[PDB]
Amino acid sequence: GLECDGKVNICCKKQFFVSFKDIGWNDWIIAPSGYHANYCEGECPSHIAGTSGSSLSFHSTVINHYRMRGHSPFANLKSCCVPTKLRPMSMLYYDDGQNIIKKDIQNMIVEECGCS
Amino acid sequence: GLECDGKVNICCKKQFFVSFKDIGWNDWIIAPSGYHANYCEGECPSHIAGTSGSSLSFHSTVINHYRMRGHSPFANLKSCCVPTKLRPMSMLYYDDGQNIIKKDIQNMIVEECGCS
Amino acid sequence: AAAAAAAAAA
Amino acid sequence: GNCWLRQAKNGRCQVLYKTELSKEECCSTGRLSTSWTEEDVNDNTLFKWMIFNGGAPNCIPCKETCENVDCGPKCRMNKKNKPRCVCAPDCSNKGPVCGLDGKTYRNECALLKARCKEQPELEVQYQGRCKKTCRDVFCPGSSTCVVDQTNNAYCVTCNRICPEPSSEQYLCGNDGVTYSSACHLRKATCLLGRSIGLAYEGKCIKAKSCEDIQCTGGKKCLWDFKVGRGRCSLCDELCPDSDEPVCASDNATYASECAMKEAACSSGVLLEVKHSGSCNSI
Amino acid sequence: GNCWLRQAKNGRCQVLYKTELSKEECCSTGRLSTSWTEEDVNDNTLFKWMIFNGGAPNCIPCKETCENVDCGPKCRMNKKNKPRCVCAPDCSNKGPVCGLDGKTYRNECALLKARCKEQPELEVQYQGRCKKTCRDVFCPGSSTCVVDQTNNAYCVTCNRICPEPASSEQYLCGNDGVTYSSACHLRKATCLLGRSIGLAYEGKCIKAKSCEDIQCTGGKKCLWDFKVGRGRCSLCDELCPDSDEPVCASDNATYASECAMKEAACSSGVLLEVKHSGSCNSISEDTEEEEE
Repeated sequence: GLECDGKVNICCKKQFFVSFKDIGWNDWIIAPSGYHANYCEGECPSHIAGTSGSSLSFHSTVINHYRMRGHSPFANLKSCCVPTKLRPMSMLYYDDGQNIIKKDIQNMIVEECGCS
Repeated sequence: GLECDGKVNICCKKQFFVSFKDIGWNDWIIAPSGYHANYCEGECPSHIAGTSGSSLSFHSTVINHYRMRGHSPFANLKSCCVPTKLRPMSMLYYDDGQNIIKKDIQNMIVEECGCS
Repeated sequence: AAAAAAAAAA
Repeated sequence: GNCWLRQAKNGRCQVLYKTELSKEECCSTGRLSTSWTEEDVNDNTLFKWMIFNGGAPNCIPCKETCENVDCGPKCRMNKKNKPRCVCAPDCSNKGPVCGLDGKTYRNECALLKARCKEQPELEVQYQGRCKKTCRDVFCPGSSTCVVDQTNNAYCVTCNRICPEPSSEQYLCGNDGVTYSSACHLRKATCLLGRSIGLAYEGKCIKAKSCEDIQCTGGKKCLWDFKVGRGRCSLCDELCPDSDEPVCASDNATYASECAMKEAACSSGVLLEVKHSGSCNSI
Repeated sequence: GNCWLRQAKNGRCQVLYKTELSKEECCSTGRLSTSWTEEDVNDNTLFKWMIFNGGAPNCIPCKETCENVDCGPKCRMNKKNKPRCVCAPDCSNKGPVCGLDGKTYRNECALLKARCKEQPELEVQYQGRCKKTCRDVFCPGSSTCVVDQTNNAYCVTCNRICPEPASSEQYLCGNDGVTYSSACHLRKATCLLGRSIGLAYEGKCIKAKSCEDIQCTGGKKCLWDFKVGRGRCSLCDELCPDSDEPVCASDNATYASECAMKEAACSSGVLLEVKHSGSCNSISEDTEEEEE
């Protein structure tokens, strides 16, 4: 997990508020209006990608340990910083029938980011 | 959940196998001696976003209609394909105390990849 | 009394 | 030495990001939970540790006192003085209110205490214990009440930004009423403030039976002698297997939605959910 | 003209592909799960279909019958005549087995079957019910026997090429009381005693009368054991957050919560291990079986 506060420069999760207006689901979403979905961003370097704490850690480690010695289709696929935990969000909309439905969309937002 | 059975270029789980052997973890892991870890490779086009039967769709999708409509920032950030659900596997090796211990490396072998 | 417009699912 | 951001449940430093880095160096900042490694060992002794232990052994907790600590709304120490910044909702400025989640709260700080923990998308919605019927509600200034599928009250800003187009921007209200535009329905729905229903596609006609009623999307019309109208539903959906048992309009009990889709579908007619659980007179 | 990958448990089609493709050209392959949709829009509705729906409606499964289909290693028909791939490993060649995973299995076929159902790794490690200790267990080939923390014994292999280093200080001290040429040297001989001889301390093995006579690197704490009259260094800081209950004291005195059992030991610079779980009182016999 993380908190993208301060001059942090790693896979931290930067808070981010998305407006359904700004994307145009304005109309088919009832509320809630907008909301924070944030995301993952930061350099995914060395002695730190397996230290992430994230799910994707150990594996990521057992991977780099390859491109470290530029091996197979690997030396040229960079560990990019992604999401590794997302809780769902309950909202309100018109199903395909135009009725009014409250459901909780899964992994609609990001709890933790990780290196990969 | 998407095994790269061929003809494929979009994000699939290219499953393959590592041996602690060539890695040198060889030296403190009694058994096994390498295990099938899967990686993934594959492009991340927009059609295939909402689509992707995985978690990162909604978010990935919602992030899309940014660099989608050429919205400012993200740009720089490229959307990747990564492992989205991983399982753990039991391990047997020495510790610092140099004793033999049976563990399960929680969260070790990837088996569902996904675009981001 | 009231009503109850049909539904999608649950 | 080395610098970390989190101490695990069990101790052990985790989340390293500055190696080769003395303590008072990595300890100066006010962002708490920041702990310390005292030893340099960049080799995978480090990797090792995440396995052998929650992580890095001989962790060092920067503050054990809300000294120069920092945290968006405040600090409190307690227990094994493990100062954890928590929730300073800041009160003053009345009510026993409802929640945008649907859940009720004895009051607002009540809620502000919660919006602190997990959902910052957690709103208010309106004053007063939460309701399952538009019976009530002033709705903050300008925000029509409406009701969920579970038959529950919510307040909202109807969106009035979208009238006219189109070949068939043009659809049929489950209340009759030919609406001109998909979003237009949404509008009168909202204005009415309750699910109306897309009876089906295209302009409405008086017919007396489903045959007559076309239907694309491969949906399958069904009728309802209630108001006497047709309905272009979707029956291509299955389930044979969460769950729930309900009892329906006609005077019967069932299983899931799943349960009586083809109830209506496979058979004839449209049905509505009398209520959840069973209902009967012995 | 709309071709899909997987068929929801709900039925809705899911996981896309290409488009403007007919049923037949799409369903031209031998793949099991592949399905197709005649309807089409080109976005959203699709996606939208993720929200409200499981997947997509009107989802005609390419292959409704184990016919003309194909899998890795068989096809069988699910209750609902639902064609699915299944395990088949040839059988007909022994007794119930303790898999590498360290779980006892019904038989080889049972596990081979569960092999391709999940863990393409997993394979018989030795025959019989995963057994408690190397007493009466038969390892295959060069594979020797060993034990863990818990005990449940295993069959694995020990490397013999143990190249010795050149340096006055890359040595280690046996918990047994011997000094060892290196790690691999220790590691190695650990394997052969078939048991964990723990690490005592980094020094060449010296016979101090007491802890202060022991240096103690990595910043661990010494703890003496009067049972063998040698001390050793275990780290602490290992913090018991949350809860735990079991465990019975080795100092003839009931204990509660394992992590704790250590506490005292560390706090008391004296050793402590574990007898019969939960809580105890009496004895049983002196000495142990061994480990840290």
